[PDB]
Amino acid sequence: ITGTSTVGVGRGVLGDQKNINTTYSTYYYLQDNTRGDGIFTYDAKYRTTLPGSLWADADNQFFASYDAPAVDAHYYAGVTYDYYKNVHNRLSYDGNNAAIRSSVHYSQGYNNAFWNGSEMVYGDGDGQTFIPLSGGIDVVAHELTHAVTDYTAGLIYQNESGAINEAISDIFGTLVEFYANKNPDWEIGEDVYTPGISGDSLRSMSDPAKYGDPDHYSKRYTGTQDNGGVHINSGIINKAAYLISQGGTHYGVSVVGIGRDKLGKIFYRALTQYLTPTSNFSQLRAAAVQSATDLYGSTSQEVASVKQAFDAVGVK
Ligand SMILES: [Ca+2]
Ligand SMILES: [Ca+2]
Ligand SMILES: [Ca+2]
Ligand SMILES: [Ca+2]
Ligand SMILES: [Zn+2]
Repeated sequence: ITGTSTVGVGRGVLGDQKNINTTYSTYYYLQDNTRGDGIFTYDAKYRTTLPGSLWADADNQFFASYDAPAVDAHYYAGVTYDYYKNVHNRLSYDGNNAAIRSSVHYSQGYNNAFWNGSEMVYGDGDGQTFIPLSGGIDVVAHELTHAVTDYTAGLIYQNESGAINEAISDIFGTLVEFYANKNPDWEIGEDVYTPGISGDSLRSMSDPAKYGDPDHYSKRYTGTQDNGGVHINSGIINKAAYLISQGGTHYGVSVVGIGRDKLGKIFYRALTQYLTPTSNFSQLRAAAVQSATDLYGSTSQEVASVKQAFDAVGVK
């Protein structure tokens, strides 16, 4: 829409109050003109037709419970755009400020959220397994990172390359959660998963086996479900990335942590300059080692820690 940029106020899924960038033109729309070519939030009104209608509101105040998922989809897309811009100097997901669009209230009782190749889509959850998925900043950033991957390495969504694609989304989803300093941790989806149980999450990067995912290459899933285990075998890479950052001893192999910041620079470089659509775990290890080498020198502690971490999860 063409109109005047302004700032509205609302409440997210978890009840927190936040300011959001809106546009006025008769109605106030969830359209943020301050980031790239814009961030646009749509109402899919419980249908599966996309994108739905750009979200329009009469008084620029978004405190209705129907508003909550839109508030957080719109706000957390902005935080994720800021992370990529300020930390990695990348303007939006294509690197040229593409507009970011999201639809919320997709379908009924839909327990998932996803990047479809053109925009983000968020279910409201069934209220038992999940609450509206845009309330999780790691989920939002995980999904928006698939758009970055799609425009850069182009990892296909199956077998080892799909598992890398998923882990790269958990890694940067976590880094965004730390960047916003929103009670950060190494778990995925803990703010929106099972409202009735405290302390769990969908997946864990620090201990993937707590939820039954593999934490070592010898435990990888070899069957056909989940497109060859893309959500399961991502645990092996997630554990490696947690060790590079935080350090630890895993299956008797000791890793000196180098921190989150360097973790993000190594993996962003590996993703945008050395990964290809069919890269496997062994090629990811080579890419991460070469990236660390480029940035810190072949005899740095950073290169040594990337090697130990892949050794610890059995990836040669
Ligand atoms: Ca209103
Ligand atoms: Ca958290
Ligand atoms: Ca988290
Ligand atoms: Ca829970
Ligand atoms: Zn994913």
